Amino acid sequence: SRVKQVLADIAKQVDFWFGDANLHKDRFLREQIEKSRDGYVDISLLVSFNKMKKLTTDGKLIARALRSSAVVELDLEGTRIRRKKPLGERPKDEDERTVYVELLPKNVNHSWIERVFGKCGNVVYISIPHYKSTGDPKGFAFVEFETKEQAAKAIEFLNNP
RNA sequence: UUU
Repeated sequence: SRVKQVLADIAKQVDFWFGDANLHKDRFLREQIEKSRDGYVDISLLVSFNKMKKLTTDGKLIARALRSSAVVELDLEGTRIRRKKPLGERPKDEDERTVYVELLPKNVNHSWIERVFGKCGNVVYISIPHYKSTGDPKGFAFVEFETKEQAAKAIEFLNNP
């Protein structure tokens, strides 16, 4: 079903925005959870994000998508989401798992990098840096992989065609 | 702002 997939895609993005890797990088969301201290950010906040906007504007639907989720739980009324497992120390191994890659224009987005790099391991985080002042792509990307073993399977593709 |  088309709904089946929309529901699967809300859950894959929210299981990301709260997922270890993204939480360690982006500060804004990390500011929201700490600046409440009870955990729990409103699903209101999530509807305001550009990647959520593309899927749904209804929050009750988001609550449905997160019933089955390893991370992120809801509490009494399907209005707020907390991590469900606490976030601690930022992993020092990060650098050994991340991979520098020089890309072809124009910015080629997350959808092209996930495609080519999924072939050698579960892609945890992608970073396409843009210059402050002018939102211009710096020509590169940073692809984090879970397992330093998957990381090498990509620097192997650095030598292959 | 994959806030």
